[PDB]
Amino acid sequence: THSHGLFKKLGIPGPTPLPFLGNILSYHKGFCMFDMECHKKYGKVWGFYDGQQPVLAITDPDMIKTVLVKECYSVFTNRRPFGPVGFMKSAISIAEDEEWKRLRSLLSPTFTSGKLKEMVPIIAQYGDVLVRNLRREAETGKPVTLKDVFGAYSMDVITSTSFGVNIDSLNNPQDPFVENTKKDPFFLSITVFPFLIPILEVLNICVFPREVTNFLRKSVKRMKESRKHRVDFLQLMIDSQNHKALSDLELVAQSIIFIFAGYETTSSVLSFIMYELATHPDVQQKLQEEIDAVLPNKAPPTYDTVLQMEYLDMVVNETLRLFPIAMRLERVCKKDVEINGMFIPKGVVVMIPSYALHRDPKYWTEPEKFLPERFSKKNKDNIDPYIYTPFGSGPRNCIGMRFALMNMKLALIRVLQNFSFKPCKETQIPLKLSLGGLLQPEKPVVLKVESR
Amino acid sequence: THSHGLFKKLGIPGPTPLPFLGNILSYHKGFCMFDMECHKKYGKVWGFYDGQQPVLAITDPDMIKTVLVKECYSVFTNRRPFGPVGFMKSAISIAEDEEWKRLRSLLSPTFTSGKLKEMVPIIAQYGDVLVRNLRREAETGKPVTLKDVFGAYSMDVITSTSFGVNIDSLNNPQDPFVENTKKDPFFLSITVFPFLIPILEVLNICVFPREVTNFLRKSVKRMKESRKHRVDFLQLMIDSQNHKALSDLELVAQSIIFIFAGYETTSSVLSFIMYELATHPDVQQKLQEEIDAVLPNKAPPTYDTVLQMEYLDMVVNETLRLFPIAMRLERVCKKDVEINGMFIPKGVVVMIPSYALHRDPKYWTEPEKFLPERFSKKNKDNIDPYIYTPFGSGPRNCIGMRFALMNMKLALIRVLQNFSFKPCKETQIPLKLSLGGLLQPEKPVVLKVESR
Ligand code: HEM
Ligand code: HEM
Repeated sequence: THSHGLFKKLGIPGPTPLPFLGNILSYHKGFCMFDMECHKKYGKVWGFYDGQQPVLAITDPDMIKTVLVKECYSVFTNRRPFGPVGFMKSAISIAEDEEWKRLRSLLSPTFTSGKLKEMVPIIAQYGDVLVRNLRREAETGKPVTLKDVFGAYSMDVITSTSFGVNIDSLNNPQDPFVENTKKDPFFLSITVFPFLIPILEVLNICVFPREVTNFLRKSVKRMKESRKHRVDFLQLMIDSQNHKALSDLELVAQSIIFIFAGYETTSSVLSFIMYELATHPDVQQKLQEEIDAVLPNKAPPTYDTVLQMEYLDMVVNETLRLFPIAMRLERVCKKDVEINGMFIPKGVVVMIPSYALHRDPKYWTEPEKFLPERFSKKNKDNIDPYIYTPFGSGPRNCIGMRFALMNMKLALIRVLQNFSFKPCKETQIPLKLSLGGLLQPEKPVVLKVESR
Repeated sequence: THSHGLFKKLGIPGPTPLPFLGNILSYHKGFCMFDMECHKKYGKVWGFYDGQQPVLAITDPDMIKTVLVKECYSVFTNRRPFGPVGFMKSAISIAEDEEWKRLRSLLSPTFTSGKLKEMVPIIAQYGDVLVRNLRREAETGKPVTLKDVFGAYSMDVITSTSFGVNIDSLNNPQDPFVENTKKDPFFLSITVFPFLIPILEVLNICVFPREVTNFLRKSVKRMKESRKHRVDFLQLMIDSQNHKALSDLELVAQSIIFIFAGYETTSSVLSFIMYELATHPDVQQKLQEEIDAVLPNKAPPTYDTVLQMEYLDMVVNETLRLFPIAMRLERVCKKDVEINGMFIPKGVVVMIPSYALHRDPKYWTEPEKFLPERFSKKNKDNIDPYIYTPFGSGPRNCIGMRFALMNMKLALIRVLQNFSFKPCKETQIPLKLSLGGLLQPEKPVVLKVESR
């Protein structure tokens, strides 16, 4: 109990921490359940301890605005340091202070709307590939695992948009990439034993499978040498090094982040969306009518076409409210500060419980209900942008927010143009969330697929 | 050999490091001998590795000026982090960045000439006490250990000027203070195992004898409560908390630093000075003549009197050239920079080899000779202030430089007013330096003392 007396010294409520462990035993219900219990019990501000690390949760939109936007460069610049990282410390989502600001500025032009519209014809090709794989498992006439067909699509999209490697992941069990790209009782121990991280670093024990990273460092340098080109993420970073220019090892670190970003997140949300569309056939029918109205006759989706669909944007936003895959937003307090009326000491991790704020009765009518009409152009104005934060906010929000929304909507249009999705006897209704550290279904979502 | 390829990648020469160990095996001759060998062999700039930590040594006065003075606040602000520190991280000599700048500004008024002249009558009382203890061991008629009588004087001076505790350390074997204040195969292991420092911190293993610190935290709070006052270091810090105000635990951290500063450093240099005066009776006679001229008839020394003696200042400066007790000046490179023509990467410890620069034939005639006339008002102008740095330089130099010079000279005047010092059969001539990490004699200095 070295630092376990900080929150009661500041008059901040919270759960009573145990020695060494802190409040990590309260994670037996999960990250999200623990935050909703504390928010319902302690109010707008409370504190807890991840081992010996003090964490302060805030729910006031003005205070959230000050942390994420106002005092981002001055006070709340970085996220919590995590376990044996290794060379991936040069990744943008992990880098800190000026090292991050240099990487953020070197990668911001990559995600502009100009580069994004140039990627529409690429990620539309795999939308047709996704329809092909779905047409097979539909005539199979038995429940289909969504995270597999969506995971393949998300893997095909991210490898083509970042390396130009066009594969059929579901039908090619092992093109090298597919396998290497296809690749807790340890993070909990790291949280209770944070002093062991320097030991794992000097032992080169990288959490990343060290038996994979080298495969990309040579694959990238092969593509560097071998390079009618081109519109992939690698090229936009190759043309950038032509602040201070990037490094070749820094180049590989950002490539790995975009994959874990463009894979698990895209496929998970797409699975949550299709679960809600299957469990609400009225919403699925209305969405298919808007798709057929904007794209008559199964016309191919375009950049300007995707942005025109309002109900599609309403369906995506509502699923992200129920399932914000990040769960929490976190910032480290770099110095003794005093924001919006309260004093924040140095070293405290300021956390925004995004999952709990998205299901708070103070801001949402029937929080557990899936109601896309919350985000209609009539009701969207009564939604605080610092309560609904699926992509974060401020200078360090999701840099691939526009790419994620465009990639998911392009798949949703091509999928719903040809198929309807019904629950199966195997479908878990209602959907239970994973008890662990990730925001994923307890049971993988399986649904019945029928051709239109 | 993780980072052992940095200096050859930058084209910087230096000794070839061994895996894990680096160049620490070359310390078998000592810090100072290793620096003089590298300076004679590699030139003005070289690099080595303390384990895995890269260290770059510089000898150019313009480059030294840029590190210590010009880019102090921007680039070179802190010193190397060292081993399990504990609560003493709040000490000024250990604090970093704004935490140090707040402590440096809160302790700068303590060492002004106004506070220093107010301490002359206090540390002159123990000058008479030092004459008394010397008069006994002189009539003993046998060699006298200088570091004991000087250590007692230095201990009596620092406890009275920082807590008002007036004791006779040599004749009181244990007033609590004396003992508690009287209080490597481990620093070497920490250098090779720097990842174990977080382990020693969570185990509360403080290198400082944890069985002593608590004695001061309650002694200070006793003096806080019990307090015709007063001119001690504690009061100047008590009146300061009446930036952001100091803390009571921060108060104890600075108190421990001033003791280790005002004890071992004052007594060691005083012993080096009396060794040179004994081995050079001509210098000792000329110094006694200047003392008797400025202070006729064994008159008591005053503040204005000490500053008038030029040859005394020449004797002190020349001994500090031969024996700069700090040995090295060190600064951590906070960011990628490019000083005076060369690029310095982030994380590199920039080191100024003070001992090697003080004995360099490029700037000193007969470097091994003790010649006080180097600092006469005629020859003092040809001495580069960034080659002769016994107290460092810049915004983070020795904050107690004026106190150290005044305290040592006050003892030298009262000692030389009554006694002359001759070598004994036990006196080590010439004096060998300690083979370890400290700058102290190999054998404790013993001399024959005779009353005038
Ligand atoms: C449904 C999909 C996604 C969601 C909901 C999402 C959400 C988020 C959130 C909440 C953050 C943290 C924001 C903050 O802390 O304020 C974040 C960070 C980030 N995201 Fe995403 N993301 C998604 C997909 C992607 C994709 C596809 C990419 C890249 C291709 C990406 C790249 C990043 C990066 C690089 C960061 C860190 C930015 C930085 O540290 O400067 N994300 N994302
Ligand atoms: C012969 C006696 C002394 C010598 C030769 C000496 C020398 C030095 C040197 C070389 C430094 C490092 C400067 C740098 O890195 O640029 C230093 C730092 C320091 N010294 Fe001394 N010193 C002596 C006595 C004292 C005394 C008596 C005190 C206090 C009563 C003291 C307090 C300090 C402090 C606090 C620092 C660190 C300053 C900071 O980090 O801001 N020293 N000293």
